[PDB]
Amino acid sequence: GKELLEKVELTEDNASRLEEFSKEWKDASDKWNAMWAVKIEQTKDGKHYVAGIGLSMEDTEEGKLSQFLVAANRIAFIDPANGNETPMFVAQGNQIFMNDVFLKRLTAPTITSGGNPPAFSLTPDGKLTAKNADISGSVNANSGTLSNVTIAENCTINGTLRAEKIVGDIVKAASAAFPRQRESSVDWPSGTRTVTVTDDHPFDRQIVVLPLTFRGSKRTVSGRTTYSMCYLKVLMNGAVIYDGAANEAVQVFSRIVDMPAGRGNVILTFTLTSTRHSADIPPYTFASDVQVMVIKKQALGISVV
Amino acid sequence: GKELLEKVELTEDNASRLEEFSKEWKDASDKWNAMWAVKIEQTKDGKHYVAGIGLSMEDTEEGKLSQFLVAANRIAFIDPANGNETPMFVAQGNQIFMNDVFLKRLTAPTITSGGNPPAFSLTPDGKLTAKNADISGSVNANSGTLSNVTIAENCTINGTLRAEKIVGDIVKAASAAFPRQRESSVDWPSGTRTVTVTDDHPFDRQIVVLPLTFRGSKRTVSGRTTYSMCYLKVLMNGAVIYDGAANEAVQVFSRIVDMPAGRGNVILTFTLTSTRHSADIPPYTFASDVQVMVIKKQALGISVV
Amino acid sequence: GKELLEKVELTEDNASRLEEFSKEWKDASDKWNAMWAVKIEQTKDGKHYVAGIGLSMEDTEEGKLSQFLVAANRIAFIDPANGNETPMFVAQGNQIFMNDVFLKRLTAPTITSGGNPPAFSLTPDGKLTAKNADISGSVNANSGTLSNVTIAENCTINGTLRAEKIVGDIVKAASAAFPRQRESSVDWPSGTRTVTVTDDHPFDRQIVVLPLTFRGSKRTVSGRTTYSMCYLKVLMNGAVIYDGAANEAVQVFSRIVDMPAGRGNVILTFTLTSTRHSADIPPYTFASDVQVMVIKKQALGISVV
Amino acid sequence: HVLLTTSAGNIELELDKQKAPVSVQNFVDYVNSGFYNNTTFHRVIPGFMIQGGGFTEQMQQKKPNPPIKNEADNGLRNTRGTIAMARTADKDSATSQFFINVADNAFLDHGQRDFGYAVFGKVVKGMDVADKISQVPTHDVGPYQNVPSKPVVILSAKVL
Amino acid sequence: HVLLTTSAGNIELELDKQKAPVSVQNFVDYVNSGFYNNTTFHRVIPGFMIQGGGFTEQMQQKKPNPPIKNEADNGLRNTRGTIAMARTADKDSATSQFFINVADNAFLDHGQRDFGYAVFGKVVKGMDVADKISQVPTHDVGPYQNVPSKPVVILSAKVL
Amino acid sequence: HVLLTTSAGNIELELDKQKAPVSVQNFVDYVNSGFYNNTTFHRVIPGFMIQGGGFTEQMQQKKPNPPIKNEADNGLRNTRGTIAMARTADKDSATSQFFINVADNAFLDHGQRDFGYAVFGKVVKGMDVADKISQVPTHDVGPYQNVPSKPVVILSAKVL
Repeated sequence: GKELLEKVELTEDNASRLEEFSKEWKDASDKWNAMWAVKIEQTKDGKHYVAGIGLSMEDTEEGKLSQFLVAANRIAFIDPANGNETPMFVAQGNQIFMNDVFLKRLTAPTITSGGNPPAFSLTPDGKLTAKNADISGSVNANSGTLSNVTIAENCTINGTLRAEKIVGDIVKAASAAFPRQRESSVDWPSGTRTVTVTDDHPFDRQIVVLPLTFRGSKRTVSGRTTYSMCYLKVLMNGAVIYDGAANEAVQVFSRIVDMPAGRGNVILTFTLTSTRHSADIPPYTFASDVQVMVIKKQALGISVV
Repeated sequence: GKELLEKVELTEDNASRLEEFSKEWKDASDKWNAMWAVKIEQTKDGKHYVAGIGLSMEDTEEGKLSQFLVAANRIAFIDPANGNETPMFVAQGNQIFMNDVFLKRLTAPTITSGGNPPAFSLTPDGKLTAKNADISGSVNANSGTLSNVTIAENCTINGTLRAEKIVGDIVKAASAAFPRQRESSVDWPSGTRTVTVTDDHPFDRQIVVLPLTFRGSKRTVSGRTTYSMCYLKVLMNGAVIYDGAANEAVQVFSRIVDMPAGRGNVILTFTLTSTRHSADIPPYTFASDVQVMVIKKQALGISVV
Repeated sequence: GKELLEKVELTEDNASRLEEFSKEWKDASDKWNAMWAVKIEQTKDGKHYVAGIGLSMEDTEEGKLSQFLVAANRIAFIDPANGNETPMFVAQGNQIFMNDVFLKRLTAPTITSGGNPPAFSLTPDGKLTAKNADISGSVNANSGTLSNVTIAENCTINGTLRAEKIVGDIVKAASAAFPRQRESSVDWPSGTRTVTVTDDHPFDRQIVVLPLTFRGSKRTVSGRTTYSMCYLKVLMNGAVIYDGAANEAVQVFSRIVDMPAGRGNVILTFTLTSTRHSADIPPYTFASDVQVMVIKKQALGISVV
Repeated sequence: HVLLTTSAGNIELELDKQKAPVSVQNFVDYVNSGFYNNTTFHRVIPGFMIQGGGFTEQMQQKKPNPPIKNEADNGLRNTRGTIAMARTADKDSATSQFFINVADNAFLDHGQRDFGYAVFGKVVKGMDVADKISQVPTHDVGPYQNVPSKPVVILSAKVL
Repeated sequence: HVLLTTSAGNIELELDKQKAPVSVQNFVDYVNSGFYNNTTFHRVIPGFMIQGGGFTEQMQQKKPNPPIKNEADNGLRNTRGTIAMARTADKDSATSQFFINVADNAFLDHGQRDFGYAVFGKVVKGMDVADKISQVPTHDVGPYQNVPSKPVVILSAKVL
Repeated sequence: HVLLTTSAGNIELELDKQKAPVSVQNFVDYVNSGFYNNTTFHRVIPGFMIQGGGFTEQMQQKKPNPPIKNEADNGLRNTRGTIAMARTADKDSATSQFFINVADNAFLDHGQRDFGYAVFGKVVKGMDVADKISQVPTHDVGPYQNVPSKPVVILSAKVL
């Protein structure tokens, strides 16, 4: 019959197609069941997040999913408009850091430095501790201590200082009485007093010699007048600046000797010589102590003459 | 025939294989169509980035893709050489932070602290505002104000201070004239002047008594000479440091009394007594005012004798 | 009979089902082979990380994998408990930053600022450089310099200052001798010395006039006594504060004139007049120089009377 | 003119009404309807500023009006003695809290997408009161830092 | 009472034994059994603190006992002159290294999750020795910075 | 020796030639061929440094030569009065801009991966000119900050 030569060969070509489909299915299924994927799970809202990595043709229980590990050097971020590729991590000698082209904005972070008591600390409420800083510009200290700081001329130093803790002298004083030569029971002044000022100051000074009164005496016996003389002679570095003779009326020596800075020591020599009334009567002379003051020598608003 | 039993039973095993393939296809297709994946899209360069999450067997339009959400606690980064796993986020009491083992390098960030006017602020161009800091080391200020700072000894204080704003006195002066006792139309000095210096200074001081001149008088009537005596007695804390008798020729008292710190008040008593010429004639005596000056007492480069 | 009409149609229906399965296979295989996925690779420990993006039905060699790119604006992190979505990046004018709701904790980072020598720098070991800062609170400097800082009153200023670098004078001094008028071979003092203190100080001052001794003389010839008189007249701002006549016994002028701040210049006029013994004999008078010292005028612990 | 009568003294404040009209309207509406009566300066940092106007004596927050727009681009700067409106992270979130600048705060100045802080007032008298307040001891580490240990109470706010 | 007889001088330390019992027990067991002899102050930052007790004269780390629990919640603060136990990143990792506060370090005080640093001692005599030590020149940039150029050696440690 | 004749005065610079030969060759080639004539110190921060050599009076950038390699490992440090080459982010990108250190900048010193800044010169005379320049008022917030309001101009750059 005709029916035995067309539809009976269908059982063989159908078998050949079934064998080809079996081979394709074996090739594809054995690679589907070996395939690992990123597994998508759900919240109770329909949100579909990445929950980890697992076999594609399985279910798991959202547990025993082997975590979403990414290889760090393989992840980068793109703008899908220009195609600019930005790696997430940068390698620095077996340490991986974030790319830091992000990382442009921190709000209320806590930052601490290395050592373990830390030198640097930034608290999220904004307390800053530096402890190993180098600052410049606009400091308003409420407490603390300066140690080796050069305070400038234009720094206002409102506040007090002690009278001590001033290097210079501003004023000094010194004093001495003339040697007294005596005979019997009467003494008279006679000798030399030397006043030496050491040149150990950066500024000009004046040696104010407070008034020095000296006098002699007069005796009238049997109508004969005997004068007891007094001679005061002052030497400044050997130069005679004064020479006085007093008979019975007083003479007074006072002076302001100038002491410039760097010119060396100033030596003032006060020498008193007394003369006897006669060959027998001891002298009756008087001379007040040597009193001297060295001042800071300001020549400004105090005019004389 | 032989073909009736060898090529007609093939339609049955073929049908069984087709039914088995139908069952496998129904099992696998319902798994493929229900499967969600991470969807890969393309830029107009062939770049193939992750664009979001969607059904595996669908197309979308790069829109309505349900975002690439990752579950935060599930993401970690590996080195695929040693297998070391580093989580991306660390939990701190319902707050998720970055793992901060990255985050080792920040260049030109903006940092601001918590409160809202902030205490700390770091501008991306390098301006720093701390305002609640505790700094140590190398401060180099161009403006500002110290409030309770202890400036140390080794801090150079280049700059000026006022004459006031010095706690100690350095120099003080005081003066008085002796009480005058008068009868008829003539007066003579007689009385006591007391100079007291309070011990209210940390340093040694000198009480410089500027020269005090006093004298009496002589009158000769009918060849009788009457002496008007003048006596000055100076007591330092009750101790007699001076005793003078002046007839007609002047005597001068001057002294530098030492005033050490902590030894108590120094009291200088100037007692001046005048004696009449006779039982009738009032005394004619003179005595200059008491003038005293208290100095800071430097004993350094002012040598005497 | 039945076998040539019942199981013969099995070949045709099997061929129809095979054609339907061929159509489904051609629809699904073309979809599978065109599908890009995220490729999962393995360490030699069984760890299964994300190694990049590649064709789903391929193998590659872990190389030529086209990198794991994510589209930046599409990545966000979820909590799969409440469903809160937190984007990874925030856009800021064509710049992408991390979300900074993470980024709450930095441990030993390196931070530097913009410019290229940077103003700000934080070394990972805790050295801080600010160099363009604005600090308040608790500064403990070990070195550096203040430039325009207002040091407050309650700042302890332990350390010394120079005697100079003090604006006020504290003490000044000035002196001059009286003009001498001479005839024949003898001179006597007579004239005016004017002492002017400029009112250029913020504090009260004292003008201490150190003792000024003047006297005349007496000569007796043929029982006639001639008195050479000496007169000193001191004017304070034109007002007479002293007037003295000396015959042969000395008089001494000394005074402490108060100089208040803001009252104006103080002018002290010392006028000496000498009267001759007779119509022929020149006067024999003496007067010591005018020495004056202006002090800072402390009225505290020094009392007289 | 507005006077804040505090336990420390009296603070006369001149309102810059021409440069910040809405801020000064809001501030005068609060001070007029006794809002700042019995309210503390809850945030005192010496060298920075003293912040008040939102918390009662027991550190409990008051009910403010709905906030005002930021007017920080009026060109007034955060100089010593000026008052700026305190706000939260939001730019136009300023309601009732202000602060007085006790020093020069240049980093709080701007008008831009970084809005900074709107200065609307100035202390003309009682800067010594602010100086005494700025130095009180503050220790409440935890919920709110830099809270004065003994509260600085605004007894009354008197508007002229 | 413990002596740290250093090359700079003598430091007298009164142990706060009633507030940090096990910490001061650990410190006294180290000082008693000759551990801190010939050990340097390896980390000196002027204005911060001076840290010693871990490294020998040639920068060689010594063998400590197993660490001690942090006792920083005793309410003793990191004030000038106090000794705190130095530790690593771990909160209960303090073994043998200590430091003296040469200034007021408020940021090192805490008893919380952030455990801070446990103060257990106080310099009662020889603060001048610590002041001379704090200002020595330190330059070992690289492995360990702030290492004094000429080592500050603890010659011996004597107990009382 | 190089004369930097500015509007403020004259700055005298001894070139450390033996330690930075290529930097000093590049600097002297710019100085000889009148590059720095009519160029401003565009970036002055008091307490830090003053930076010049790239911009004219109108704040426009000039054309430099190909850059020079960093020679910061010569061991010269960023002490007060030394000139270092200014550069961009790239470590070998220094072309023409320099800066004078007005203070001690220890954090700009290194020879390492972190190349720091190469000191090649020193102010020997005219420091006072640098202190006058360092304190001029600067306000150009935006593109370039710390720009002097009234620009300081290198009138001529004469070399010996």
